[PDB]
Amino acid sequence: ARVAINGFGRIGRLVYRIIYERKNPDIEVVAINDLTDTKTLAHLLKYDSVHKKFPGKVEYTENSLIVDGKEIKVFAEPDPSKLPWKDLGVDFVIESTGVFRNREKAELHLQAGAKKVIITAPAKGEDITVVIGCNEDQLKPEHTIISCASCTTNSIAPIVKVLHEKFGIVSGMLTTVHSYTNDQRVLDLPHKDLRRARAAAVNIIPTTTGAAKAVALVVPEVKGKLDGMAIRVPTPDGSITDLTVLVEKETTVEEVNAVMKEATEGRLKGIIGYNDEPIVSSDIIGTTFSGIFDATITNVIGGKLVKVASWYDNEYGYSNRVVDTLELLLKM
Amino acid sequence: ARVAINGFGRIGRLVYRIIYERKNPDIEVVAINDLTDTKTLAHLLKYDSVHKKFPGKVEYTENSLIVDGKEIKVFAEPDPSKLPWKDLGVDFVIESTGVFRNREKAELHLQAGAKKVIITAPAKGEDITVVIGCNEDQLKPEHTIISCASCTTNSIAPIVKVLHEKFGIVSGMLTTVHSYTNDQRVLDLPHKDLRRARAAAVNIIPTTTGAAKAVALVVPEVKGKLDGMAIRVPTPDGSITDLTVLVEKETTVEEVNAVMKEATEGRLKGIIGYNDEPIVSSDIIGTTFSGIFDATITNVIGGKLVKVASWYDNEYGYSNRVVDTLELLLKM
Amino acid sequence: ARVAINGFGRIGRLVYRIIYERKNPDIEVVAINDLTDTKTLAHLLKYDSVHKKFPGKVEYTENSLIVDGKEIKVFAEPDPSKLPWKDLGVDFVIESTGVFRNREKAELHLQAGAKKVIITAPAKGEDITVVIGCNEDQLKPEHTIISCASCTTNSIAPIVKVLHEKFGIVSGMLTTVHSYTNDQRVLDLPHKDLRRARAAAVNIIPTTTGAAKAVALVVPEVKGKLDGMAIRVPTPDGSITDLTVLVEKETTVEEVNAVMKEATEGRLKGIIGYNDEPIVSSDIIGTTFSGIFDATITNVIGGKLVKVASWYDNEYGYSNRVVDTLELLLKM
Amino acid sequence: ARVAINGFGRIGRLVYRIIYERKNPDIEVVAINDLTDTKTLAHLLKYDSVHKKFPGKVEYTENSLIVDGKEIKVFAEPDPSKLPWKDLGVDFVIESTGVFRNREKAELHLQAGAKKVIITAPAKGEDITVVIGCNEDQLKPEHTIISCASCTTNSIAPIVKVLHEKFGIVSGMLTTVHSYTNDQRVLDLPHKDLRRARAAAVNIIPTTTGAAKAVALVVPEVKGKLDGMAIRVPTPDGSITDLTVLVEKETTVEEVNAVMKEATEGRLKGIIGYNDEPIVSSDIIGTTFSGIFDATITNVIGGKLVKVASWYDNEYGYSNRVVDTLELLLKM
Ligand SMILES: NC(=O)c1ccc[n+]([C@@H]2O[C@H](COP(=O)([O-])OP(=O)(O)OC[C@H]3O[C@@H](n4cnc5c(N)ncnc54)[C@H](O)[C@@H]3O)[C@@H](O)[C@H]2O)c1
Ligand SMILES: NC(=O)c1ccc[n+]([C@@H]2O[C@H](COP(=O)([O-])OP(=O)(O)OC[C@H]3O[C@@H](n4cnc5c(N)ncnc54)[C@H](O)[C@@H]3O)[C@@H](O)[C@H]2O)c1
Ligand SMILES: NC(=O)c1ccc[n+]([C@@H]2O[C@H](COP(=O)([O-])OP(=O)(O)OC[C@H]3O[C@@H](n4cnc5c(N)ncnc54)[C@H](O)[C@@H]3O)[C@@H](O)[C@H]2O)c1
Ligand SMILES: NC(=O)c1ccc[n+]([C@@H]2O[C@H](COP(=O)([O-])OP(=O)(O)OC[C@H]3O[C@@H](n4cnc5c(N)ncnc54)[C@H](O)[C@@H]3O)[C@@H](O)[C@H]2O)c1
Repeated sequence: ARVAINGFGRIGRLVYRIIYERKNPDIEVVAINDLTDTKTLAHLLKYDSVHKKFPGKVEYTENSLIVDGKEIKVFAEPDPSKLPWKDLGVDFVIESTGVFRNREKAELHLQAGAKKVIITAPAKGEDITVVIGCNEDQLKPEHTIISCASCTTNSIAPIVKVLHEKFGIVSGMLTTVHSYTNDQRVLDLPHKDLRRARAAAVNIIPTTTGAAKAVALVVPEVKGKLDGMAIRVPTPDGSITDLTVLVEKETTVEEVNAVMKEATEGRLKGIIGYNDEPIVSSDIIGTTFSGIFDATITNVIGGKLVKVASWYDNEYGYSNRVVDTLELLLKM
Repeated sequence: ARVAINGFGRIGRLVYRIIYERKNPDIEVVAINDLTDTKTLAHLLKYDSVHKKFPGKVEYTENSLIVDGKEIKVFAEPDPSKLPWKDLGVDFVIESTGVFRNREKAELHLQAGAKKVIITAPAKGEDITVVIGCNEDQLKPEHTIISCASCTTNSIAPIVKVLHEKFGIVSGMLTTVHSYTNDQRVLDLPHKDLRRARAAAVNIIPTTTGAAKAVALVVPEVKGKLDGMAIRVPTPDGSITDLTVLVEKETTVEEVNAVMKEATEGRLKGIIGYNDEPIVSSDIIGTTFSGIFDATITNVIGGKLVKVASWYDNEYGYSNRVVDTLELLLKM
Repeated sequence: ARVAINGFGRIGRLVYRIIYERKNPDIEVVAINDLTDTKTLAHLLKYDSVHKKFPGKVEYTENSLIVDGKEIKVFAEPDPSKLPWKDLGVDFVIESTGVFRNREKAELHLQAGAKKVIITAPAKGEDITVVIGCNEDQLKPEHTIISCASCTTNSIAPIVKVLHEKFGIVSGMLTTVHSYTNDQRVLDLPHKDLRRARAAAVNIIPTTTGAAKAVALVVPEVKGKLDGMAIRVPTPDGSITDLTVLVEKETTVEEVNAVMKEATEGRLKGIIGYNDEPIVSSDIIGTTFSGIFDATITNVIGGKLVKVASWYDNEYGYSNRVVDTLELLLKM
Repeated sequence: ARVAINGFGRIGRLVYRIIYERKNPDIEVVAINDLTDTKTLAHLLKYDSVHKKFPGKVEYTENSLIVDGKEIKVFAEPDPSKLPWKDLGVDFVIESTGVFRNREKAELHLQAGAKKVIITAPAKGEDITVVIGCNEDQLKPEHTIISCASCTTNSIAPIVKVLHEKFGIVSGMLTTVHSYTNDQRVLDLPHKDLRRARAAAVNIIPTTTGAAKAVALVVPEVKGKLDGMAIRVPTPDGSITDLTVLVEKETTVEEVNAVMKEATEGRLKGIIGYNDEPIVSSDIIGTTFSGIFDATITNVIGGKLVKVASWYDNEYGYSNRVVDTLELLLKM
């Protein structure tokens, strides 16, 4: 399968690295599109402020990138419809710019010639939002516009599902203490959200989270029961979802932790990790899990109010899931 | 009343500034004790990384500080019992070192000659823990060892009280996204708490909060119902308490916000502020409130699960309360 | 005189706050143009992450800001030629967008009807670059497109003049340890400068400084003898210029300091401050000086190689100079 | 040879991790002494905020660390004279506590039974200060109390030697933009140095550097010609030395670079690296070099005033040199 990445930013670049690291024979990234030159994309791929140096040899010509001797065409076409997908024989497009999340816009890749599109964020009018650990068995070959939801949703949806199935979720609220992203501002600058307009590394910033409504999409049984928010803090990568749910059946920290441990060893293996050590955010950077269930934080008040917490590398854990979904598509 | 400050650190210094700013005729700070020289204390009082320059003229001799022409004796006596309180005619001592929180240790000031001691943190074996907005009408002249609780407790106890009185609190959990303090570490260094041992400005650090058990002390009706934790983040000052409570009577965001607004205008006036603007942490630095109720964050799920959030300048808001308590003592 | 501010960003906003504080009757700010709406501009004017809350009352309508009952029209015109300067009766325009630095662009404001334009950055094709303390006396009424140079130039040029005057300059190099700005990035993102493309708050970033060339524009005598670079670091505001200069006359630390103190009490009074206390960056935020000579850093080796440093609030010290220049055009 | 590490801090821990990575058979680390317990030392060895997880398996008993099945005894003896070096058969001790820098203190390890002591900082009364790339050939078997100087000295001294060699040095000044360290403070707290007393992560802090004097210890020829200072900034690791030097011979940027590249491919191979890409601090974390010559910063004005810069991972580049010195004593 020939793959194309639209938007070689934080997610687009890490998705490429992961693909390069996996060495899957059936996945060939043939093109990369952004709004800049090959020199700049080469440099940004090579050096990373959070994730260290790219393992491979990176070179560039005026029109392409050369990674370990393989040439990848680079374009700077802000309009997806102008992209030579059809000509390049492009099968799947990873939509990671952040601006083409509506079905109408994403559809432009299919018009330009690609078969399926994966939007690396919550979407509007998509065929399906797939969160591995929740509903990847609903994906069908007829789905062309696919969404992988947000990082916070992947960090907690699989956990919400097991808690619901074991104790029954009545009401619930999550708060994600999240690192800043390129959607924020260095210093106070205009932005649609007046809080995200404020200096990123200087403030504790309450704002919104895609997880709020996305979880109900993958775990329908919980629709209308959960809500949430985000508090962006001065860390460049690494987050933690703090979930408080009112459950139906009585429990204990001991039991909640045991069911989770079971899950991470089984159905959730490699998706949700299990931790019982006093770790901090810098310790989870580079992990591939969608979330790491922190057993040292589990708490129950009155047998029914329970707090559970999930750590996650918002950039890396998520990109891994994007590549998994891409592999899912190789099976149809 | 002649007052003495033991521990001229972040809290000790701000308490002095506030006292200096209030210009209360009946409060004379006659001594300051620490573990350093007058030159260093003079400099630290004068320049502050978070709160700006001290308004007054500060000078120093080998044995004292001279603020606007008034001399304040300075000692470097690590043992409170050796302090010349009796001789100096010291009435009230502000215990702000952080190491004399047990009744036995605090009692040393009374042995050295002072009448009453105010511990600026949760205490052990104290006569009374007073949180203004919750139980300042329990303070009696027979109380010599007084505690003002922690900053997080003052940020939320007054709010917890009104919520309980209006809707009835069943179960509840709070999480405080808190700035780092001098109890943490610049870079990974030994500490009793393995998470607080980690680099302060580089990590999202879950840890403990004094508010967890201190709230039940001032609002007895809620004993055994609330629990909580802290997540220290890379900001030098400014915090927010995120409380999620299961309430008895059905409500709405509209109602919860209205009762709070009423309170801030009444009984809680000047203690708990009310906000409905999209502010961030840097905007609350320098406020005197114990907490600022953020109306833009209030949320209710299923008429009974409610989230309320309180902002606070953990250094300044709290020191103001310490001075208020000191004034309370002038009335007996 | 009627004034308009083009680009209500960090500088644009600070210039206005200063104009408002000075209460100069001969200055009426009648228009403000940016690229966003009034609600956003009102919120950004009211709250600041570094400089705290605006002293006045701020309201807004669909097309104007109302500060203390006075109305300022607000436009969102990215093309200066389409601005109604002629109709608004705009005499002077403060060009602080950062994108209209060459004469061809700056002129669009004149074409639109304004009389004089002050660019808050180095320019190309300007009639004069004026650095108060260096060449303000070269300002002629015929000057129509004026530049105030950059903040680093203003922090060190007046000092360079004096030093050259007293000991004669042979060669010199300056390095400014500079707070980050909005020209930088939150996380690794494309930028012309590949170093400024990197995560601003987590890297020590070598880059360029507009003072490398501009110093000679205002102190012609040192033309071809200086050069410099910048090192952007993780602070939101506050910078320091480290100048190492090879002088002609034999000196001593004492004489350089004495010569500078002399200057700051006379000719450079209110422009360059004098310091001899061990202060750090947070201590100089809010200062009106262009630079604060730090006597504690002065060093001379071989009686001829001298080091001097100048602290400065890159946003606020500079904006005061922008407003000073504006006041100069008032007497013409 | 049996080795003991006194002070398992940033350097102590890194020196050990390197020893462990090199797998040198002639080096057996048999003891580790600090001021805390095994559980804390084990946790701090395992997780690192800057350098990531330890590669091996770490366990602990009440009095020892067990790494990959090997046991290291752990002591908590603040007085080196009371350490059982004689009984443990300790040949060499790595003195990394930062408090036993003078000969009188360092000797307590010899009194306790060790043969040779390597201090990881500038010292007083040492037999020799050795900077590999400068004077390692002056190390004699008779040397018993050795110093590896400071990280800044190691980053620039080898370069100073070469430059002096090729163009002759007349005068020079260095300024290192340095990451903060554990000698600093989280928030304003007493310290000998009134500037280092300030909040480490929120200020640009001028302070001292051990390279101001030490460079001459290893390059005697430049004795009395250099001086320097430090500027501590809000980064956890990564530093850069900015050297402005007045040379004797007329040069050009090209020749200085060529001369340095030459050196790094030969004599300084593996000690000083060569760089010509636009890298930032985060890019040099994890490097083994003492300094990385940055060709993109080299500048010469007047054919004689030259600027050169050297990047370095102050913790890790230095520790590799500490272990290299240790390996040198092996051939004696
Ligand atoms: N950063 C995270 O933690 C994270 C995690 C999960 C999902 N996401 C989502 O993935 C998407 C990408 O976010 P990011 O953090 O990588 O952002 P980013 O801003 O670093 O990357 C956006 C990239 O796309 C490019 N781009 C923008 N418009 C373009 C256009 N019209 N055509 C082609 N290229 C264009 C930009 O130049 C940039 O390089 C967003 O929707 C985001 O919400 C981000
Ligand atoms: N910082 C906050 O947000 C905050 C808020 C509320 C309460 N508190 C509490 O107030 C107390 C002080 O904390 P802080 O943040 O001001 O800390 P700090 O570490 O800045 O201040 C402690 C000061 O006391 C001095 N000291 C320590 N031991 C001494 C001794 N034996 N005798 C005399 N002086 C000694 C230290 O030199 C230092 O100057 C702590 O219990 C803390 O928990 C802190
Ligand atoms: N920040 C400092 O320390 C500093 C100091 C001295 C000078 N300057 C200079 O001042 C200028 C502005 O700097 P800043 O730091 O305030 O930047 P900034 O990005 O905060 O502000 C730029 C503002 O102008 C607006 N703008 C951009 N394009 C526009 C257009 N076409 N029409 C109208 N408005 C538009 C943007 O929305 C933004 O609000 C730059 O030239 C900069 O080099 C900055
Ligand atoms: N951090 C760097 O970049 C760097 C680089 C080169 C050299 N150094 C030098 O290395 C030394 C250690 O520096 P660090 O940054 O690792 O500091 P640090 O504070 O992390 O480590 C010091 C360690 O030694 C322990 N210690 C203190 N007193 C002790 C005693 N009496 N007995 C036994 N152990 C004790 C402390 O518990 C701590 O773990 C200092 O001299 C420093 O100047 C630091």
